[PDB]
Amino acid sequence: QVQLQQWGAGLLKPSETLSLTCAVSGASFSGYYWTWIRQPPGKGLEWIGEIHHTGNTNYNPSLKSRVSISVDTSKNQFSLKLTSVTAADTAVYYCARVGGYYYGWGKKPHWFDPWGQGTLVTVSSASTKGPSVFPLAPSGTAALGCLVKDYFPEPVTVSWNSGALTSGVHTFPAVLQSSGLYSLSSVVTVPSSSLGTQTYICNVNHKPSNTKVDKKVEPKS
Amino acid sequence: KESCNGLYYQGSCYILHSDYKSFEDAKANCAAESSTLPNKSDVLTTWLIDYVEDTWGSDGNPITKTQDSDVSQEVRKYFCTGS
Amino acid sequence: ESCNGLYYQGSCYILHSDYKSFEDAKANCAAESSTLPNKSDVLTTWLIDYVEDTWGSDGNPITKTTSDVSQEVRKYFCT
Amino acid sequence: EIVLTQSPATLSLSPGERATLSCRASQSVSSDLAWYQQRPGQAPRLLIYDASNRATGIPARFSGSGSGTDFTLTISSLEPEDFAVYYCQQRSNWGFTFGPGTKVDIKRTVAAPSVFIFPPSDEQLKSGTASVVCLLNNFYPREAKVQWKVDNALQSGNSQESVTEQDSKDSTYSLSSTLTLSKADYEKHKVYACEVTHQGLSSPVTKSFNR
Repeated sequence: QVQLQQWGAGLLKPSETLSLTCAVSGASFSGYYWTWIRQPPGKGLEWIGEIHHTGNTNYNPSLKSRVSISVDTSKNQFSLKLTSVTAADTAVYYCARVGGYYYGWGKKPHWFDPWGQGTLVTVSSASTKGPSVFPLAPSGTAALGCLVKDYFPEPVTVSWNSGALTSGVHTFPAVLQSSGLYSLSSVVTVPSSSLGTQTYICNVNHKPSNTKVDKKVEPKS
Repeated sequence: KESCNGLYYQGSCYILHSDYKSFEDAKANCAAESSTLPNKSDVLTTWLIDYVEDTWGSDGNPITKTQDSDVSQEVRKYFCTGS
Repeated sequence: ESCNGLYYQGSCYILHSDYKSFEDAKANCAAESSTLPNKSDVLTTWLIDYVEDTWGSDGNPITKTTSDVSQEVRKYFCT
Repeated sequence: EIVLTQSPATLSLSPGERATLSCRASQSVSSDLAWYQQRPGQAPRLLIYDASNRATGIPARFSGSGSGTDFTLTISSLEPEDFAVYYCQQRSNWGFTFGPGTKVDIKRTVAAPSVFIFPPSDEQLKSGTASVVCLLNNFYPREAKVQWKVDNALQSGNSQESVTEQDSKDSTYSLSSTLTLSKADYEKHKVYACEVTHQGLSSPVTKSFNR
């Protein structure tokens, strides 16, 4: 049963160098090629490079300018370096094994098994910051919500009326803005009748900055 | 006199199947060709060891010149020898 | 009878499983009065299942079809 | 470079149905093609290598076929655990590429999106930044185009979208688009419109407000 484990800096400023390391147990380290594959959040997968215990490396041509893969045979480990890290490099990086035992002669293995748990690397020059919560006031059924903008890092937990409102609530996944700060939208659909009677307050909790915000959303005039 | 497209040692012709299969699939595929996987003892001390190494043997394990072999979920190449 | 390897039309290819550079592999075949396989001689033959991804006489790995090889180490055949 | 394409982008099927995903290549890859299944928040898991062979312990309802430039993955009877994204893979020349992927959804009736628009609040507008939020609520299928129009001029490069996972109860989707602009540029226009194009709508619906 082959097992892989990854570690590395999960937060990098632009122009810095990415550094990840993958450790292997339960298999013949000098018997397979070992690859790195990155998946930008919400997009498809991209192969980065591969390495063998002999030191042979193959790199994706679109990344050969700034990709270096090293091997530590005495520790059953292999590392990845990505210089000049841009905002496009924000991705979940997996280390994997080429599942065919590389003989050194004949047809070459072409699949990936097993896969690592993955290490998220986020590219932003931003520091830890509390979230700014703004109200999305309601205009048949009405809709309202809260904009949790300009916070870092993840995550933020949003509830409604201290957890007393669950039906019709949609908390969207956070998006990483061009400023390097995350933004999130949490909305809820309520009957138009209840707008005059019920008080709606969204509770945004951001543990990394220790910020708890209770913003009341009130109808438009 | 010999149509053997592979390794011929003592009347036995080994033909390489470069597709990666499990041990049971490799054994069944050789059997479907009226052949068997190489015997580890038949090729261990021969020049064939540079080819049939790390491929499936008739004994159920990859043919090696020698940690905790978990070889029921592994897939390897194999040779079939027959007549 | 004396071919310890692959025999295709009078040519006997012997596998060297030690990883060497192109220059070292070429020198080793030369020391055995042999040469590296020709890519065109084995590309359209059954030998491609054996000599693929090993050193060719042209300085590049023998690959099916296709079209920095200076620090790489691979196995090789001498004939 | 060889490009892998997958069609359709989304397959809508009920549990127990037979899902057939296809993967095409720009040029021939022989049988050096693999399939993967990825659930939300997990690493991809190999299903089939050599385009035909099941991986170890992969249930027999998964089958693979094809060689050269056309490949298909087939699940004879869909399980609830099988509703995920399926990725196509290949190796050629000196490299590995992936297909765009195909998400297998839960089939339901076509539901039109409920479109709402929220002008920026006064608290944020004082801070020099304006964020107009457009909400598409409880629609199906997931394909929906959201376009921002400021005084009828199509916006580009100043909006971000977020789509929820398929809902547990009604199997619908929701989308939120945030149009972030400066306070100055916000005050240089009056009409702000969110235009939604969807299968369940007879015409593109526009929600507008005046500053």
